[PDB]
Amino acid sequence: DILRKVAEIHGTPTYVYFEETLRKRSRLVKEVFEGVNLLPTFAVKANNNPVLLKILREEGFGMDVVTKGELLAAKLAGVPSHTVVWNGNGKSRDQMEHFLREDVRIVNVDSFEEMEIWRELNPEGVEYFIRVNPEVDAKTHPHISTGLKKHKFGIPLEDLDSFMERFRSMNIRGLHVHIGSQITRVEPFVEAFSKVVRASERYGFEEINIGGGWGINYSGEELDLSSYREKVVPDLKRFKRVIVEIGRYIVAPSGYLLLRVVLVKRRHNKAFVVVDGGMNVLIRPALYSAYHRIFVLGKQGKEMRADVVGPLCESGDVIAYDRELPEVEPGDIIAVENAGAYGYTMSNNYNSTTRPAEVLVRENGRISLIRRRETEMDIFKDVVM
Ligand SMILES: Cc1ncc(COP(=O)(O)O)c(C=O)c1O
Repeated sequence: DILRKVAEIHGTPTYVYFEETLRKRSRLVKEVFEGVNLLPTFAVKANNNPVLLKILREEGFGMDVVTKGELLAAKLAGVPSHTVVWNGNGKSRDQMEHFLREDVRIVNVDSFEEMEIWRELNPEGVEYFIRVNPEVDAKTHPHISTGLKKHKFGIPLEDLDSFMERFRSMNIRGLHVHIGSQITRVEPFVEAFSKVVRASERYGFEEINIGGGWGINYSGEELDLSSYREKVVPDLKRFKRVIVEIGRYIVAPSGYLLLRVVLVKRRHNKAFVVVDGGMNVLIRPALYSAYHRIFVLGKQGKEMRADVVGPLCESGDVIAYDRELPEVEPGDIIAVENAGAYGYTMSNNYNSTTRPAEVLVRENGRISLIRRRETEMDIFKDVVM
């Protein structure tokens, strides 16, 4: 009833997060690294609601931030600035001075050009990690490999020497590697990390930031944590500090997306269950094509086959394609699972729609609104007439 409870009180579309899941998954990540001197951080890009970030701070997580905006979410969540790690490929001098005024002291440098700007400021107390892109076996994980050869981030790991030649003597404490997202195989991590750890040992670095990217079960895949703890963690044990930057694995399962069915449109062979939010609420299915399982609150069955689509005047405004479902009726509620990451953070106002509400079901059972629903006036809040 709990999910319907929330829809009755707060309406739809509404993301609903469970504190219990957020704490258990964050504790699960820490436990994988038992034996390691870990500084766990949460990737704010996956979910920036400060109420959820406060829960993660209580669980011992710092924050991986990219923008001023992310840094403010951390501040709103009462995160101590010495547990913030700053990532980014477009750090401007203005941004650096701002981050320095906030006492951020851990920076994952993306390029030679960024490092030259840091020297012109020459801040004291800042620890730098150099983002590197290890070569990953092209014929096996072809998708992680070309991203780490063609994407705009970091420097090739083969060019680390060229970077250290120019910048030696700055407070460079280690390397940062982040190889991708939604990874459920352990081998890519073992391959990339063994190279980065080897490189770290040549320079004698005592810290390392191994990024994030752990995948979740969207349609049946699962990252084997036993295998990961057996194959990856031992290499990490030497370091005085290991930082990880986890987003999706922690927050995605904590969230559902609730949508009310407006009508069920039949067209011969096919059926379109039209709900009250689409790509303006959850963009993943139309931008990434990711698969989220769905279900109907209070109903089970397989008598209908349908696409679940949004109300927007756009062709790929689809939440779910070809799913078996019970006989859906207008007014039913569809719940989309694994909606807690890259969900609200990618919501928008396309077709002059309003952004969804967010609610938190606390461990004590209290249902708390943590993100009100945009009004129609909110859509035009910044128009200057
Ligand atoms: C540098 C960095 N670290 C960690 C993460 C995210 O990983 P995920 O949410 O897959 O854990 C991101 C995501 O963009 C990132 O860019």
